[PDB]
Amino acid sequence: DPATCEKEAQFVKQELIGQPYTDAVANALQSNPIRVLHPGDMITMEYIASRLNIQVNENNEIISAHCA
Amino acid sequence: DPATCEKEAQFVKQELIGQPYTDAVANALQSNPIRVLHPGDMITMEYIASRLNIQVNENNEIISAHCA
Repeated sequence: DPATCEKEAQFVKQELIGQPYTDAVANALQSNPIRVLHPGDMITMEYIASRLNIQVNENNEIISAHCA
Repeated sequence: DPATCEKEAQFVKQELIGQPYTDAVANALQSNPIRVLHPGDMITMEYIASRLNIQVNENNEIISAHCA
């Protein structure tokens, strides 16, 4: 659901920056699906408005989120 | 800078969805850098808070935007 994903991306970007992406975090998220993006991942550009992307750095710290 | 990026990504998500990404639209954006994401593009993920991504469909119609 694009509506929930956008809300959740906003929340991640506001409240979770710098924290480890954990099973607690994934379970607190109602978006589906969820994809974790890492530095150097090579992916094909698709567009799933309901998909929450959580961007992390090399140490699994959350740095951003967006829906696609 | 990230401030202008997030503002413009918001303007785009809010006002330009479905519109062709024309030179007139592109030239009006002040973000730097700006990257256009086309369907099926293979992208190596590296997060850059200042970069405005304009995602278009196969007809160059805007479907989304995010900073990364």
